[PDB]
Amino acid sequence: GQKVHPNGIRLGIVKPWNSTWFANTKEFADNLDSDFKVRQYLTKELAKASVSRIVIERPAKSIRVTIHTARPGIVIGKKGEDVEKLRKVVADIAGVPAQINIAEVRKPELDAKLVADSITSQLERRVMFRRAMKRAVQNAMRLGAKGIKVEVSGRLGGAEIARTEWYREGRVPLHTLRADIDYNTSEAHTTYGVIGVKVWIFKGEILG
Amino acid sequence: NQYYGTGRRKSSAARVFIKPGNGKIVINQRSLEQYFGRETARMVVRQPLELVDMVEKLDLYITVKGGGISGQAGAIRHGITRALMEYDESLRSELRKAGFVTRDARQVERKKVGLRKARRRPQFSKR
Amino acid sequence: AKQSMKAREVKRVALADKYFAKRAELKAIISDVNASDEDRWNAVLKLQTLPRDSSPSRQRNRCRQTGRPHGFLRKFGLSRIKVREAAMRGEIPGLKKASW
Amino acid sequence: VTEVEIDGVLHEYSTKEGVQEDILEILLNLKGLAVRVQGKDEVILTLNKSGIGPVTAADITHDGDVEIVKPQHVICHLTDENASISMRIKVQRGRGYVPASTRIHSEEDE
Amino acid sequence: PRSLKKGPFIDLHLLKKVEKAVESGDKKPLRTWSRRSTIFPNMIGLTIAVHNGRQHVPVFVTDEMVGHKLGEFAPTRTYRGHA
Amino acid sequence: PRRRVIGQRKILPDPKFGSELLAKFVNILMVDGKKSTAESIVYSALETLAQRSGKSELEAFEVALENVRPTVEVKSRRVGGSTYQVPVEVRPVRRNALAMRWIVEAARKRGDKSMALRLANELSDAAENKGTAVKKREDVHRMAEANKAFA
Amino acid sequence: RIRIRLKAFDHRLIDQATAEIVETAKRTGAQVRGPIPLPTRKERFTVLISPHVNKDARDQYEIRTHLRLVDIVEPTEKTVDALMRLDLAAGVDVQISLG
RNA sequence: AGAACCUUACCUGGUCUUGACAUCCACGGAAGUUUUCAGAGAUGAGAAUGUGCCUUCGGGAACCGUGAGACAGGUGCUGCAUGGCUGUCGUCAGCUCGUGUUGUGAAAUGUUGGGUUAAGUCCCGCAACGAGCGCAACCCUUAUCCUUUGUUGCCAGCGGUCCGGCCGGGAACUCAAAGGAGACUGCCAGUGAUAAACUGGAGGAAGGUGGGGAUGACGUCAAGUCAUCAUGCCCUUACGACCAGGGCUACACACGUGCUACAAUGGCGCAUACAAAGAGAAGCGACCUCGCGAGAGCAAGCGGACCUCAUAAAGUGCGUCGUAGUCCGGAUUGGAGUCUGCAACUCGACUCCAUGAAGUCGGAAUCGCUAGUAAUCGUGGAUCAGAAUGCCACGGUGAAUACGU
Repeated sequence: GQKVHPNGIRLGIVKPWNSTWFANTKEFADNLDSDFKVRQYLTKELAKASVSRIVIERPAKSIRVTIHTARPGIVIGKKGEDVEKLRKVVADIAGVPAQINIAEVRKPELDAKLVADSITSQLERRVMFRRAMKRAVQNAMRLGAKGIKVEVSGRLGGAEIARTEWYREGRVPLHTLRADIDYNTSEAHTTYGVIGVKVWIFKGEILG
Repeated sequence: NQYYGTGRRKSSAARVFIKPGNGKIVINQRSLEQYFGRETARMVVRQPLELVDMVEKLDLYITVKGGGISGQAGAIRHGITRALMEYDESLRSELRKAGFVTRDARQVERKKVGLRKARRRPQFSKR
Repeated sequence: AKQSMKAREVKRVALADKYFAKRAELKAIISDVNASDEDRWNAVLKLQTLPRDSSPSRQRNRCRQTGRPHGFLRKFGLSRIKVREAAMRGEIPGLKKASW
Repeated sequence: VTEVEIDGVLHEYSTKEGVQEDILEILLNLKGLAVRVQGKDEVILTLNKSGIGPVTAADITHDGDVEIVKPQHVICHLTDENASISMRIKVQRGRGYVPASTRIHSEEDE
Repeated sequence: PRSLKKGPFIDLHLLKKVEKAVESGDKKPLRTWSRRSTIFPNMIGLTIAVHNGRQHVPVFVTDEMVGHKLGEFAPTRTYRGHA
Repeated sequence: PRRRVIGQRKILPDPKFGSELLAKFVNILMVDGKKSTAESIVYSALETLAQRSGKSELEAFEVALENVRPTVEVKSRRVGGSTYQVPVEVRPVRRNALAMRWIVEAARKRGDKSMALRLANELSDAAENKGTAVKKREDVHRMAEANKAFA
Repeated sequence: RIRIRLKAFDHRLIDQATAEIVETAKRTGAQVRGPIPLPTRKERFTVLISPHVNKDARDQYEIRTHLRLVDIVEPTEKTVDALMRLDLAAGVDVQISLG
C-alpha cells in the first residue's frame, strides 16, 4: 500500500478541506456523523446529476451545504423546487436549519472525481475499459490539464485473473506538494465484481 | 546602563544581565554556589569570563528557566557571552575561538513510531 | 460488525438513557455512610433487580459507520480505519498529517 | 447592491405571495439603496419581516460595520399577515457603472 | 474479597430456595447455578447441587464451608493427567 | 565507515584540574550517563593516590597511565586458511584511551569495597608496575612479539 | 471589560476574524486592548493504517486549535451591540465575556 | 488504543422464528408513561393515563400489536474471483516512454563512456534528440535574528509592601503566536579538463542535503486482510436472533518480545534542587478534616498560558549498611482491606502487615546503536467504569568508538 493520498498530504497547503467548521471535543463526533449522513444522502439523490464535491460548513447552529456539480439544472430542477426539497431533508438529517448552495463546475472533464464516475458508469454499461480510459485521458488533455493519470483495477473484461492497467498523459507530479493534484476514486459494481477506478488530474503548480 | 544577553541551550532559557562591579553572581535570587551544586556547571558559567579577564570587573544578575542543570548552565553561559558581545563588541573573535557564541542546537531527538526511542530499534530475530 | 450487534448496542444505550436517574440514586443510597443498614441492603437488592443493559459499563464504543469495536477514537466516534479515510478525504476539519 | 437572493423565487419576472411591488419593482427599489460599510469591501445583509405594512430599509438586521443611511427607503408593501419575505443582499464596492450583461461572464467565483 | 460494608453475597432466588427448604425440613438436593453465592449458617445440613458448567455436582454443606462460596466446591475443569 | 572520515567531537576539561585526559578518563569510567558520580569517584581515587605516592594528583595519574600504555597491539587479517594475528603500531590518541579502558576494567574486577578505592589501588599498581592493567598490556605486547614475523 | 476568545482550526481564518472584530470595536468604541495570541492546542492522534495487521505502519494526525484573546476595555452603548448583527466567518468559534 | 459482565465472534443449557435490525401492505390499538407475580434471565401474565397535526367521514403520518409472504440476517466459505487499505525489497536510485537510428529479428541505442555526487546529482563527450515517473526542491518541525501584539504569560528600571509579580505599574527580557530575514558552495584560496565538482577558511546562530519528520518510482512476493468496510457459493423453525452461566486467563512443555533483578557507580533513612509535553465536564478535582496507607468525607477553581491532574526522578548534602544470598533481590503464599463496577469465585487494580523463591552478570550462539545517539532517569497521552512492565509521546542526565574495507 505504497502511496500517500494526494488530497490528504496537501490539505495544509494547496488543497482545502470539505467539512469546514469548528467544534469542541463534545460536539465534534456528532457533527462528523451528521456530515457523513448528509453527504451519503446527497450521493444517493444526485447520482444522475454529475456531483463532484459536497462542502459542508456550519456556523451558529445552522448547516450550510455547498454542492459542486457539473449540471446545476438537474439538481435545481425548476427554479427553487428541487433545491428547496433537498434542503428540508438535509435539515432533518442534521437537526438544524439548512442552507443549500450549488456551485457550477466549469470543465467536468478536468474534475477528477467526475471523470472517475463517468468511467465507472461506462464500465457498468459494458464498454471496453481501455477505450473508456483513453477517452478520459484524451478529453482532459484537450481541455488543458497539465497532465492526467487514470488507473483501473480488477476483473477487467470479466477475466478470472484480476489485473490493473493505467494510462498517464502529460506530467503528474505527486511528490511535489505545491502541485494542484485533483485526485479521486470510484467503484464499478459489475457482473464479475468490483472495478476500482483512480484518477489523478494535475491542474498546475501554485506559487505563494 | 546594565547590558544584556539571552541564553538558550536544550530547553533552558537564561536571562543574563551584565553590570559593572565586583563580580557577584546571582541566579534566581541565589548565589552561584547555592544554585549550581555541580562544579562542572559552575565552570561552564565562569568559562567565558575566564577567557576574557572580566571576572572581578562586572556583576551579573541572572534568571533561568527550563531544562535541567547542565543545560541551564550552558544557557547561562551563552547569555553571558551574548552580553559580553553587546557590551564590548571587540571580544567577539576570542569568543568565537572558544566556541561560546555558537548556540548549541542539539535538542532531544523525538521518539519515532516503530522504535522504542529516537534510534533504538526493538530486538530483531530471523526466527 | 453485524447489524445485530449494532442493534444490541443501541438497545443498551436506550436502557442507559432510561434508567439513569434511578440507578444513580440507588448508587448514592448505597454509598451514603450516614444511612440505615436495612435501607442499604434494599438498595443493593433493588439495583440487582434493574436490567443489566441499564448499566453504562455494559455498552461498548463502536465505530459510528462500521460498528467495529476495536481501534476506536472518542473525538471522532470512528474506528481508526474510517478516521484515516475521512482525514484523507478532507471530511474531518482541521485534521492533517503531523510531523515534528 | 449587486446580488439579491430571495427565498422561494425562480426568476426576477415572477411574482410573490403577500407583496405590492413586483420583483422587478423590488429590484429597482433595492438598486436605489444607499449603504455605507467601513471595514470590509463585500458584506451580506439580511431582511426578514412579516406582517401587514410597508417594509422600510430600517428593517434590515444590520451588522456592526454596515450603516444604512436612509431609514425611510421603502422596498415592499406586505399586505397579507401570513406573508413573509426573507432576502439576502450582497453589497460590493467599486466605481463607475458595471452592468448585468458584462457581469454575466466577468464573475469568476462560480 | 467483597467489602465488609457491602456484606456477604448470595443470589436472592437461591436464598429464597434455602429458606423454603429450611421451612420444609426436607433433604432433597437443590440444583443451583449460583456458584458466586456465599454459603450461610442456615444452609448447613442441606445438599445443594452446584453447576460446574456441565453438570450439577452435589455439595453437602458443613460447618467449615460457611465463609466460602458454592463455586469453590464444584470444580469446573477435569484434568486427570498427561500420561 | 566507508564514505567519510569525521573530526573527533569537542571534549571539555574537568573543573578540578583543567585536564582533557582526566575528563576522558572520567567519561570512560561513567555508566548510565551518571557523569557526576563517576567524576567524584575519579577525584577520590586521585586524592588517595596523591596521598600514597606524593607528587601531584594529575602527575601521579599520568605516571600510572604511562606504565599501562601499549606501544603495539594486534589485529586479525586472516588472509590464509587459518587466522594470522598481525601487529600494528597503535596511534597516540588510541593508546591513551586503551590504557584508561584497561585500568577501568581492572578496577571493576578488583575485590576491594568502594569503586574509588579500587581505582586508586589500580593506579598505585600501575605506578609500581604490578596489577591487572599492566598484565594485560604485557600480554598484548607479548602477542605482538610472537607475531612479529608478520608486518 | 469584554474578553473575546476566538478559536479556530485554520490560523489565517482566525487572524482574519480577529482583525474584523478589532475593526468593529474600534470605529464604535475606543481603546481596544489588542489581539493577544494564546498557546495553540496541537491535539495529536496515532492510528494503525492497515485494515488488518501491520503495527509499525502508522499515520500521525493532529488538529491545531488556535486561540486569539481580544479584549475591549470600555464597553459603550454602540460598541457591544454592534457584534449582534456582525457575525464572523464560519469555522471560527468566538466567545465574548464582559467582566 | 485495554476479554469479569458487556466486548464475543466460542462452549453449555434455556428460548424465538418475517424475526434483534429495514422497507411494504392488511387491519387491532395513539405513542409512551408508570407499577405487580413466576423465572437464572430471555420472557409470560396484571393495574393506571392519552385520542395531536385533518375529513362530499371506504380514513390518515409518527409508534406499538398480529398474520401472510416478498425479504431481512450470517464475524458462514473462497484474499487462488475482487476493490480498498497495508507490509516488503527500499527512501534502494532506479524504472520507462515518444521520435529518430542500428539489427532479418527477440532487441539495442538513449540509460553506455571520462570525471563527480547522497542521488540516472551535475558537467563533458557521444546516433541520438527530447519527455515522464522517481532524486532534489516546494510542506511540518528544530537552531539565530527582526517587526507586530502583550493576558490568564513576563518583571529590566521605577514606587509601595503581608518580601508572594502580589499591587501600582512597565513594556524591556523570557514566553506566546502571526508575518518577514537568514545558507545559496553566495564570498576567499588551492586542486581540477578553459568544467561539474572537491579540499580547506572567512564570516555566521547555523556550512556544504545544518538536525529530525512527512514524502515510498515502475514493479516484486497468486505477501496480508472476504473478521473494519465494500464486493463476484452455502445456511434460511437455522451456519439467523435473545438470554443466563462458562471459556477466550486452561499447563508435562518449546520459542518470541519485554520488565525486575543479581547490588556499594549500590540499598535504606532524613533534608533539598532543576523539566518538557499533554489531558480534563456522566470530566480533572486544590485547600481543610479523618485514615499507617490504598482511599474516605467535605468541596472551591476550572471547557482551562488562569483551576486541577502535579510532589518530576535520576541528582546534590548529611547519616547509615561493609561484600553476606546481605538492611541485595523481590517472586510466592497467608491474613486483612480500599476503589471501580448490577457483579471482582473462575478473573481487576491498588494498599497495609506478615512471608522473603530463583537469582552472585548467564552455553552454543544472538540483537540494537555513530550524538543530544546508546545507556539510564522519571513525566504524560490514547483505548478506558475499572484494568499496562505494552503502544504512542515528552523532557532530564548523558558516554564510548569509527584505523579502515
